Amino acid sequence: SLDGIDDLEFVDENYYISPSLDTLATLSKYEIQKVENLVVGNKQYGKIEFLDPVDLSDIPLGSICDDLVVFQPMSVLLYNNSTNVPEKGKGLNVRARISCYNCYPLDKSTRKPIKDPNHRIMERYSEKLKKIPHTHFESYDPASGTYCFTVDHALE
Repeated sequence: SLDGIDDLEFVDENYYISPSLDTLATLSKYEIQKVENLVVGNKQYGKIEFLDPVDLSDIPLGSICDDLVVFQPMSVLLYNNSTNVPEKGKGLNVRARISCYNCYPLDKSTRKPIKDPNHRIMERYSEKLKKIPHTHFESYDPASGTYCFTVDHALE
């Protein structure tokens, strides 16, 4: 896209959803209430993999990627533009595994990422990641910067 002024059409790069938006649009009211293995990701920054069935009824499908679910640098924002979220166990508010990419402690002077996987800061950063409220830490790889964890109810 945007190779030249002859074609100024642009679509989002980076976000993806599985099942596809086209598949999810075809589901009956019964099936859209129990979508399995829903995955919403951003190739550059992270993904969320819902581990229970999700009820997508009434949710405008085009709002899921990059509105309801947003991945930025070292940042997961869920329902950030929404005043309210559904009840625990309803809607997207169910069990999920979240992966965040290129998470590295930063040099406190330059705020550049410390990428040395053997730096003693690495273990301190994991230990602090384990403490994040409402998360269940699974793993952190100092070499890739991938941080993985689960949440019991994704929006709480």
